[PDB]
Amino acid sequence: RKTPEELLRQNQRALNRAMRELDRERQKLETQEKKIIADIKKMAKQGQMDAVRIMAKDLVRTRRYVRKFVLMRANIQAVSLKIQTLKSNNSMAQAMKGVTKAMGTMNRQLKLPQIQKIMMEFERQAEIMDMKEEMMNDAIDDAMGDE
Amino acid sequence: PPKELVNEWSLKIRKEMRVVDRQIRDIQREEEKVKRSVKDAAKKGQKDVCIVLAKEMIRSRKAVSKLYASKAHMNSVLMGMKNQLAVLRVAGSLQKSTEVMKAMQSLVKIPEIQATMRELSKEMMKAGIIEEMLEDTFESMDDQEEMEEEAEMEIDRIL
Repeated sequence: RKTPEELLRQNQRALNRAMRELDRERQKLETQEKKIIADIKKMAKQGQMDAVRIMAKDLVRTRRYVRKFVLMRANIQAVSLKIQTLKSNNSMAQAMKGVTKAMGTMNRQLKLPQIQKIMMEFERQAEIMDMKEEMMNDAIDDAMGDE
Repeated sequence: PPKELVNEWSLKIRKEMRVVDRQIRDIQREEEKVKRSVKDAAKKGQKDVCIVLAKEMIRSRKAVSKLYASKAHMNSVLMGMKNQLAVLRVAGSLQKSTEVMKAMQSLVKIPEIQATMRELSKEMMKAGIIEEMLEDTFESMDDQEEMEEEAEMEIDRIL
C-alpha cells in the first residue's frame, strides 16, 4: 500500500519528466528544421524550381508537428496545475473542519439564555447606579440651594 | 514495448534516408559531368546536339526530384510515428494522474463536508447575533451623537 501523498509526488515529477522529454523531442525537430532551411537555401541558388517546393512542404509539415508537441507539453502541464490545487482544497477542508469545531465548542460555553441574563442583570445594576447617584445629587443640591 | 520499436524503426528510417541521399549525390556527380559535356558541346558550334544534352540535363533532374520526394515522404511517416508515440505517452500520463486523483480524493467526500458546511453556518449564525447583542448593549450606555461630535473637537486639541 502507498499513502495518497506518495503517489501524488511521483505522478507530479513523472509529468515533469514527460515535459522534459517532449522538450527534447521538440528541440531535435527544430534542429532538423534548421537543417531543412539550410538545404533549401543551398538548393534555391541551384534551382530545380520544384525540389524547393517539396522541401517547403516538408518544412511546413515539421512546423505543424512541433506545434502539437508544444501543445502536448501544455496539456501535460495543465493536469499538474489542476492537481496542485487538490491538496490546497483538502488542507482548507481539514482546517475549516477544525475551526468549525473550535467555534462550536466556543459557542457551547455561553449560549443564548444566560448571556441575556447577564445582560439584564448588568443593565439593572446600571439602572441602580443612576438612581442612587441622581437621587443623592438631587437631595443635596435641593438642601444647599440659595443659588 | 511501444517505445522500443519506435526508436529502432526511426533509426532504420534515417539509415534509408541516407541511402537516398547517397543516390542523389551520385546522380548529381553525373549531373555535373553532363553539364560540363553540355558546355563542351556549346563551344564547339554544334548547338543542335546541345538540345539532346539538355534533355539529358533535365531527365536526371526529374530523377533527383523523385528521390527528394521519396526522402520527404519517409521523413513524414517517421514524424507521424513519433507523434503517435508522444500522444500515447501523454494519454498514459493522464491515466496515471487520474489514478492518484481518485486515490487522494477518496478521503474527503460530499456528505461529511456538507455537514461541516451547515455546522459552520450555524456557528457563525449564533456568533453574529451574540456579537451584535454585545455591541448594542455597550452602545446603549450613553448618547452617541453627543460623544461623536466631541471626538472631532478632540482632534483639534491634540493637533
